[PDB]
Amino acid sequence: AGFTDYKVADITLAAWGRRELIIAESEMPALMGLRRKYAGQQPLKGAKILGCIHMTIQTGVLIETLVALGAEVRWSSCNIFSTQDQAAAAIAAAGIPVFAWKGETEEEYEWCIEQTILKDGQPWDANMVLDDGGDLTEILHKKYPQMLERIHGITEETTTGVHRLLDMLKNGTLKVPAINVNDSVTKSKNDNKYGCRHSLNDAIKRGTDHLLSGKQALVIGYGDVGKGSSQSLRQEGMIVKVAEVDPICAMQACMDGFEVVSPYKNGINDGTEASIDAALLGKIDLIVTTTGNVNVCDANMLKALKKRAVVCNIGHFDNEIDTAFMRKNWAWEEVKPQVHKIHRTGKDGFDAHNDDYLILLAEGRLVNLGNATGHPSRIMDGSFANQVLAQIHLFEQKYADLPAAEKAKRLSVEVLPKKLDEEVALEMVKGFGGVVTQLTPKQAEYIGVSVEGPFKPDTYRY
Amino acid sequence: GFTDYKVADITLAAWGRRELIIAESEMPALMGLRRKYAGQQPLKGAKILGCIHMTIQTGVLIETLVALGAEVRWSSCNIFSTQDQAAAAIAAAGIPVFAWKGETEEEYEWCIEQTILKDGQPWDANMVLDDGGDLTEILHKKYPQMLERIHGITEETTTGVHRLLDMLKNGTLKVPAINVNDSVTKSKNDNKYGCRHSLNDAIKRGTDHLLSGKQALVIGYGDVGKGSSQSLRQEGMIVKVAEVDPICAMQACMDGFEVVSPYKNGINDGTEASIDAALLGKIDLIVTTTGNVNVCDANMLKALKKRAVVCNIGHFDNEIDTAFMRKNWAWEEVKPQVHKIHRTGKDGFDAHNDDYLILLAEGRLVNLGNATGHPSRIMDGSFANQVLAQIHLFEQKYADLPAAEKAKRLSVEVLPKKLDEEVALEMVKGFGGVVTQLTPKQAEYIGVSVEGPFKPDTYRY
Amino acid sequence: GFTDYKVADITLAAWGRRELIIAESEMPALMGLRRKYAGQQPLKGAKILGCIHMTIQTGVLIETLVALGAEVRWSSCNIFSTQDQAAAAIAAAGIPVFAWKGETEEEYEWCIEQTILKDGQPWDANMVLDDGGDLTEILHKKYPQMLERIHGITEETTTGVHRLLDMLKNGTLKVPAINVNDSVTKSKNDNKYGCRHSLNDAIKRGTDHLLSGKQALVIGYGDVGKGSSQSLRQEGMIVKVAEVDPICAMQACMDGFEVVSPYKNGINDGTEASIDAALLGKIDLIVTTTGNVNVCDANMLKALKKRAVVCNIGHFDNEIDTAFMRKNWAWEEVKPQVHKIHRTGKDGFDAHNDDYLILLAEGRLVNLGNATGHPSRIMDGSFANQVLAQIHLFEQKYADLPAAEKAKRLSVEVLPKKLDEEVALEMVKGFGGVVTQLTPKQAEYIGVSVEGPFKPDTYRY
Amino acid sequence: AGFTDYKVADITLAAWGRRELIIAESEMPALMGLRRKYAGQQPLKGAKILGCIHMTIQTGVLIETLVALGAEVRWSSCNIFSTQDQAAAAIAAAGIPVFAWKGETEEEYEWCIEQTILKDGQPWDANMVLDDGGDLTEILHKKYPQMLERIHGITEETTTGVHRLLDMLKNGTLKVPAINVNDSVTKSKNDNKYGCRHSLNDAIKRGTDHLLSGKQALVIGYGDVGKGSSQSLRQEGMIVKVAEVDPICAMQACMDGFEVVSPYKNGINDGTEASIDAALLGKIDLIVTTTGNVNVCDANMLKALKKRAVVCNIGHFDNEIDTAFMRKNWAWEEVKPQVHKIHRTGKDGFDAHNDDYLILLAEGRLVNLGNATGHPSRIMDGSFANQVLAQIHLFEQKYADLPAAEKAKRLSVEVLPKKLDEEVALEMVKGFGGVVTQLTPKQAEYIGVSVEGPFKPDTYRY
Ligand SMILES: NC(=O)c1ccc[n+]([C@@H]2O[C@H](COP(=O)([O-])OP(=O)(O)OC[C@H]3O[C@@H](n4cnc5c(N)ncnc54)[C@H](O)[C@@H]3O)[C@@H](O)[C@H]2O)c1
Ligand SMILES: NC(=O)c1ccc[n+]([C@@H]2O[C@H](COP(=O)([O-])OP(=O)(O)OC[C@H]3O[C@@H](n4cnc5c(N)ncnc54)[C@H](O)[C@@H]3O)[C@@H](O)[C@H]2O)c1
Ligand SMILES: NC(=O)c1ccc[n+]([C@@H]2O[C@H](COP(=O)([O-])OP(=O)(O)OC[C@H]3O[C@@H](n4cnc5c(N)ncnc54)[C@H](O)[C@@H]3O)[C@@H](O)[C@H]2O)c1
Ligand SMILES: NC(=O)c1ccc[n+]([C@@H]2O[C@H](COP(=O)([O-])OP(=O)(O)OC[C@H]3O[C@@H](n4cnc5c(N)ncnc54)[C@H](O)[C@@H]3O)[C@@H](O)[C@H]2O)c1
Ligand SMILES: Nc1ncnc2[nH]cnc12
Ligand SMILES: Nc1ncnc2[nH]cnc12
Ligand SMILES: [K+]
Ligand SMILES: [K+]
Ligand SMILES: [K+]
Ligand SMILES: [K+]
Repeated sequence: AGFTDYKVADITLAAWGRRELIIAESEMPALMGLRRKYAGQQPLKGAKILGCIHMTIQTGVLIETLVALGAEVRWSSCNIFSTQDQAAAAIAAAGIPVFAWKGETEEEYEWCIEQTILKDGQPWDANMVLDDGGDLTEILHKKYPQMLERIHGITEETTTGVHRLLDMLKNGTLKVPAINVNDSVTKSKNDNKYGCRHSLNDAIKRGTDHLLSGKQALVIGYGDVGKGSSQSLRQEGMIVKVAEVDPICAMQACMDGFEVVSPYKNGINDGTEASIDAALLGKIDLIVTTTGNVNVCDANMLKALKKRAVVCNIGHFDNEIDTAFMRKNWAWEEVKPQVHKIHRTGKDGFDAHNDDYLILLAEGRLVNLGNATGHPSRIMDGSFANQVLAQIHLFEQKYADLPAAEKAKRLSVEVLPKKLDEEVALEMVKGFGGVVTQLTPKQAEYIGVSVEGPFKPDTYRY
Repeated sequence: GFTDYKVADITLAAWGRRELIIAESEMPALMGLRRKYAGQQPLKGAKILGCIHMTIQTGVLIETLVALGAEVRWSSCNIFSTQDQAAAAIAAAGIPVFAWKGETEEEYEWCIEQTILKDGQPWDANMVLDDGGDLTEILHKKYPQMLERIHGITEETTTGVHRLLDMLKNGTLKVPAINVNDSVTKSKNDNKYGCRHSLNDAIKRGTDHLLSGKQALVIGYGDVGKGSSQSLRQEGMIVKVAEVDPICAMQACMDGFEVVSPYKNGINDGTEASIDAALLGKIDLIVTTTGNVNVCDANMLKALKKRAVVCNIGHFDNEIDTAFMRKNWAWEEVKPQVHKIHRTGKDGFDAHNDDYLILLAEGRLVNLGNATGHPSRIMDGSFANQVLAQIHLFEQKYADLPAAEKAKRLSVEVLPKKLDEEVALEMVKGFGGVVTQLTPKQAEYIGVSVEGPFKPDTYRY
Repeated sequence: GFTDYKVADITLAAWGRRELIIAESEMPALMGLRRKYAGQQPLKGAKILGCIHMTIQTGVLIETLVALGAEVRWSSCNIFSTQDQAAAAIAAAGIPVFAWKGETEEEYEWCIEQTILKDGQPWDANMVLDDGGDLTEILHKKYPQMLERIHGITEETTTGVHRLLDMLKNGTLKVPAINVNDSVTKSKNDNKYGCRHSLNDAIKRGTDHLLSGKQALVIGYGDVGKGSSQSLRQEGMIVKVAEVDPICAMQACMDGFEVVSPYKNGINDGTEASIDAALLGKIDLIVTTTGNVNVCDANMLKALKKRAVVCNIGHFDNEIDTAFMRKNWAWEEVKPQVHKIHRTGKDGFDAHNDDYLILLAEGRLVNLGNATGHPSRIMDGSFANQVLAQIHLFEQKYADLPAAEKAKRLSVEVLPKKLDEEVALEMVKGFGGVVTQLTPKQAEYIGVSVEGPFKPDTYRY
Repeated sequence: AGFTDYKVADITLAAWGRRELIIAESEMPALMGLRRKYAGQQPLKGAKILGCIHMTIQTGVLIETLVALGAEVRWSSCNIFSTQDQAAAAIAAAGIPVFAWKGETEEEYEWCIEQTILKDGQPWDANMVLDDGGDLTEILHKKYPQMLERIHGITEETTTGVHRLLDMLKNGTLKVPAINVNDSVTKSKNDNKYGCRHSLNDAIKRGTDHLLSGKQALVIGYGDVGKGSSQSLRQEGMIVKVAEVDPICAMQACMDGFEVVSPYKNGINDGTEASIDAALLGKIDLIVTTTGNVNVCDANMLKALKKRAVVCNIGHFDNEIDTAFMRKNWAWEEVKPQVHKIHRTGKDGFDAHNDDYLILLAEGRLVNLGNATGHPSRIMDGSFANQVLAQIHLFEQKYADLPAAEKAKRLSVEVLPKKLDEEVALEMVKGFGGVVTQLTPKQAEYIGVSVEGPFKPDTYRY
């Protein structure tokens, strides 16, 4: 009834959005179980959550779970290209403040985050933070420190965001306790790997409709994202090569059946054209960055690529690829939104029939969300169940109400306990129809565990 | 006139040496350590009791320890795992070894006894290398005095580590130990990729069965279960996975496996009634990978599809209720380590009976029992970790510390990540892989040294 | 001012031409044909009625036929397969095209008639390019006189080749045809690898469902069933395969699939009691690939697990008994070409009902309906064969022969192996593959020319 | 006892052989189905079959199906290394003439074939021939042409053997009709492909116990054996490159996710050291030949292979590899039977620790049979049910008794009808517990087939 506290691309997409949310709910049994077990207890009664994460249909089920458990929220997306407009619209239509649309400008992105922080032109009395990448965390610490005084914690979604949180902690600049949601196994070894397995080839097909089978790929990185990216491409029949700086991850790539190569002769990146292994890069049809590092597909690499190669990044930020070099030197031709040919013939214009171009997806931004719809609902079930648990926990601990001395002892970056990790997994497994075996008392004795778990020591790597 | 050994057949030594020479080219991390430290002789003074599968790969581990100055006395940690030509080759070089493929339990206990006793008295051992904890166990139970001279234990495998931790918890562990299993260049290399290579290998050698198109059930989805499922799936088996750990079960689903229990609703009540007879009646092959007890029990064995293959790839045979099969069913030996278990009864059997199971390696570790275990280039990582672990604890000299300092170091520890990385680098180079070096700006960006380590200790890979 | 066409949106031409220029770089066999033949204008005088999915790939084919001298009038062979930016680009180049995504059945037949009729009279067509046999059928039945001027038909797909042979068998085929489907660079490329690429693509775009860990049932294991099963298995689906052909079933077993039937003992007696309700109740996704009628029937649909996805990738939508569902169940459009079918009845539905199926593309070709069909680099094979077949038959001038000579020329044939190999060579070079040339001695050894053909006509690849 | 008409390695191996035959019977339901359906009618009564094919456990079941149908046989192996000594022994212990053992010499090999052809010094009154590779066919036509007057047919198992029959037919030198067993679908596209998938990596593991994952393989040829060989290595995690002279098979390898390469620069094999791709071959850890052609792993390739590469051939004849060159120039070190280190440092002796060697399996003979046991029972079931049906047909046609005018009409090389092919596959499928669906009349009518089949036109490629 006269709700206006939102900004989306097209409110008339709400019904489409509601139809997809009702479907996603059937794909997210851990989340919906959290709704059922906790709705009547309202464990988030009083929570006022600032949320900054891809405004997908999946995020929308996360949002309505938080709201169903009593929280108020104000929401923005953490990438300019990751929002699904029908999901944004549906969340707005439900009366939840949201500021998000696919294809924002950098200025619009920053404006959207401020709309969650500011209500009626002043700071919202927020007390919780949910983040994916650290951008909202950053603007709170740098621009609105007084707001953190009233905030109980941050539940942080992804690898890069966690890295920034730990840097602040080691520098004494983190102001509130955080939960590392990324490092739950039902997140990092679910979302980060299998999710990219599902969505990377999906995004490339939608952007280019390129045949992948029999073509040559180079994946930069073999962490969780690189593992699943490599799989996404190999299961399509690509000849996949992997680069790494970490010899352990490189060992895994070898054992998984990949050839480990470096873009630089002898792996030495001295900044010269001559250090590029030009013979290797001239063979590559597709390069994907997965590192969370800076400039791992650099300007010389881009100069050396096979004509018409595809270039994309599935790490969290776009600075994995020297796209700025490309804007400075090469003419860009939009094929369609989030697909650009970059003509290496020069800056001022281009020949429509030039064969010396590259195809860049989503302008170097996260490609699975930029050119497709990111991870599927049933994978995001695990990540977003971890989020809800982390919110309940930090909100219950009321860090913001401690004396300065208790705050000091209490400031930390923690992970969810294994028992909760295990319980999230059980619901995911049940979602597939899987049937977990129950230990007998003698067996639980024999391996020194409780029949209900945990089943592994905290040191276990899975 | 060297006689301080017992093997099946010394004339196999030349064959074993030829195979040892090949393995050294397949093991760059291990050989790199042999070359790096031979000059220092960092194990000079060490007297290592070793108990681990006497394979060609173990032979390269053994000669490395010796090249770094150690004395050793060796046995196998399993009655079926020895490669007789590896055993022979070692003995022929004057290294005390007591091992043959096909031992009895009584012979197995004697072989360990021979490493412990020298000329009828306890050898002045000061180090232990163990796979599974059997040698750790006999020392603590029958020769506790010897542990006063021992500086530590380097334990190879999951089951062994678990056993060390239980002693630690209970206050019964007498010397410190390194958990070699949990290096990433071991657990996520040996335990997974090793079983991927060697499980289907062993099934083919024992039965020469086609695997494609048939139904498998793998009990467990830890590192050995993940690897074992892949061994079968890549051959075209339709693989189902059983697990008690929901996180591991979640991985199995995501990896494209159906997760099932042998019991209805996953609840074992010890009766035939709780068996999923319909599930088990369709299973062509069952593989135990758990390190737990009785995970292929008697009722399961009664319900299995006629002519199913039964085997275990965890450390100990009690994963399968073979005792029950020995009590009630007649065993027909096909060839060594391959038995038909005729479910028609105890006294005798019909040569053409169709109601049998096939048991590989009488339920012992099947990859070692029916083939040669892991390939040299995988063991390379495990055994380089072992050497580094031996060098560490030998240099600590725990047995010479005063009590209060002993109390500080009485623990089960893992190798530092820097070392784990260094082993991995040598392995990657073995494949011709090329690792990229970080630039100074890039290393500053992700907060690591250009030289590593590259991940926090929490990282799971 | 060119007005002889009808498309969804002519202002999409520029986007279509960008995608056409990209797709030319993905189609070396086809663009090679422009180069070898555009100087000789072998299709000069050709007037081709073309009816095939109006995609970016069809656009490149279309423009290649024109570059070699042909006039064309074009429609699509499916109501949902058109890409509108392609139709727009072709229109804007001055080529008669009648096609948009989401036509009705009435509009579909209208669109075909606008190719046949020009200024309200029969076009003076002399060639046919068809995919599925719909254009062919309307000529023989409604405009038989136009065939007296037509030299031949080049038919794209398995279903249409079957219809042609039905006519050749009955003596009702009026002009000769090339069976383009049965080129190896077509059937074993397009039918198989095209569906591998494009089936999971279309399901992702339709539903965004995770496929890993879910249960699929693929009906059929011909070339489309092979590709589709791989499309799902490589995503981590647990795939079951149904077949009526024991040879194709044997391949599915050997490929690592469990072969099952929707019916007990495989006997479809038309009753609910014949349905394997346990199997169907576990299936998360069902895919029809047979080219047969009603292989996903009403009782299977009643028995499917709640929220199962239902789709067909065979040429014609009668593979699925959608008429049953239209008669008995309420349909909720999720978005275009995605429908929840609420099995609670016909009189409306509950928005939060859980007993529904999801139908893609209303049972029409799902890869073209919910994505974009095969990728350019695969269609390259198919469409090089099409172009070559057009030259073959046009240079043959069958319509100018006397009846007694027509009789001897009236057939359904495939391209000679040599052309098949030439297309394949160009496809291989597109990947950067390097074919090895035989030595004269080697060629003599195996009994072939150094230039090929390399296999006897009986060879199955 | 009393019966002495055989020569095997060790007769005491008979009991172990019998045990493996009994197992194999349960793995071969088509063969044992044939045995049950026809033992009563005795369709092979009076047949006298010269058999020449790898004396494995699988061949033993085949031999005993024929005997069970009324035939007498006299048997040798078609390869010097392929016999299973316990199978040979079990067969001779059953009272069946067999002349076969693992590790024959060339002189001994032809002696064994001769011992099947002669009984008591005079030619045996044979009247049927079962061959694998055409060697038996070749000795009969060259050296005992009179015996062919009494012989009703040849049933030929393999591609090389079929090629040789067609060339004799074209030349007018083939004296009796033949059935091409290789080209049943339940043979070619089962045995030739899936058989090698099972048995290639099997043989390499038994010979060397080498890790295959992460290493570089080069497969020469991508026919049925090539397709199966490549899959055998790739499923182990090898990085596999494929070479081919047929562009259609090369197109399949690309789409199958393989890089297609040639050992020669630009594919051009002109016999020069300069034509070799030294860079490529210096990266190859394993080369497998699958072609049925001659010298496809030649001297210069052997010179250029990466130190310690493994070299093996899975084609029928060992001349795919230039082993004669290696015998002439390099020193062979036997690791164990059928495993040789070939020291490229010279011919006269070697350094025991030389690093510059190749590993040659089975001395270049069929590696799956030389170093392991060839195909598994359940695959050979398809090949060998075809063989039995083929024998029944040609023995019943009584070609050798027909008038000359009818001989000329029936002198051909034929394949089995598709209906029998389908019936073989049905038994196979059933052996896996697969359930084949029955068409309804309406459906049968709609695709124009009978409900009983055949279900495909003869042009169908599967
Ligand atoms: N798009 C998505 O849906 C999604 C999902 C999860 C995470 N992510 C993001 O992806 C990135 C990687 O995440 P992760 O979980 O895989 O982290 P990770 O630490 O597990 O792996 C990144 C890897 O990159 C390697 N690397 C770093 N610099 C390199 C260089 N110069 N060359 C080659 N390799 C190099 C590191 O050794 C490391 O193994 C992060 O930005 C994370 O936030 C994206
Ligand atoms: N054969 C070999 O070469 C080899 C190599 C390494 C380790 N191992 C042995 O294999 C065993 C497993 O080792 P791991 O490293 O995989 O250990 P792990 O802890 O990683 O895996 C064991 C798994 O079994 C599961 N499990 C336990 N009881 C179960 C039950 N009743 N039903 C189903 N699943 C059950 C656990 O949840 C766990 O995931 C140990 O005995 C280990 O020492 C053998
Ligand atoms: N969508 C696409 O892009 C595309 C591409 C090529 C062909 N097609 C179409 O797909 C269909 C199949 O083509 P194909 O080349 O694979 O034909 P095919 O003859 O190779 O295979 C069809 C298979 O279905 C099996 N089958 C028939 N009735 C069955 C039943 N009731 N139950 C189970 N299995 C049954 C047959 O035994 C046969 O093996 C045809 O309509 C063809 O025109 C579609
Ligand atoms: N070891 C086994 O168990 C087994 C089983 C079946 C057949 N075979 C034998 O293996 C061989 C191959 O049989 P197949 O059925 O695959 O035959 P095939 O005709 O289908 O395949 C052989 C392939 O080799 C290719 N080729 C020829 N010369 C080449 C060259 N110089 N470089 C690269 N590729 C080249 C051909 O193009 C062809 O595709 C024959 O000798 C056959 O009898 C062995
Ligand atoms: N679909 C999705 N929704 C939210 N965050 C995501 N991160 C990756 N995929 C995502
Ligand atoms: N096991 C086997 N027996 C007979 N012939 C074969 N050809 C390939 N493998 C074989
Ligand atoms: K999604
Ligand atoms: K080994
Ligand atoms: K397309
Ligand atoms: K065999």
